[PDB]
Amino acid sequence: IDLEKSQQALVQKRHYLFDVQRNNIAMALEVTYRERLHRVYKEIKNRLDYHI
Amino acid sequence: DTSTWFITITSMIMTLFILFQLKISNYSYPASPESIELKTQKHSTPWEMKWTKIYL
Repeated sequence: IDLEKSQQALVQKRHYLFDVQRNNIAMALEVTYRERLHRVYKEIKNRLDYHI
Repeated sequence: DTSTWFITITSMIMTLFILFQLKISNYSYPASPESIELKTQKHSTPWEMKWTKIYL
């Protein structure tokens, strides 16, 4: 009994953490694209603030 | 009485020690039965360790 569940324990463990590695890198590209759209507004706000 | 001459019994004693080494050789020791329970425990524990290594 204890070695039958030892089969099934590693097949629910592995598919959870192999999609966490999908989504831990998925957030790494959104927060570097959201900060790409935001920064290009910041360095054109400096010229909208300087000449006044 | 003080009997004599001895050519008798002593050749009929070593035929007897083919009998007594036949009967008493087929006996059973209670202790040997406690030894076979020990090796069955360590084998499945290593087999579970072979299953734990099949996990790890």
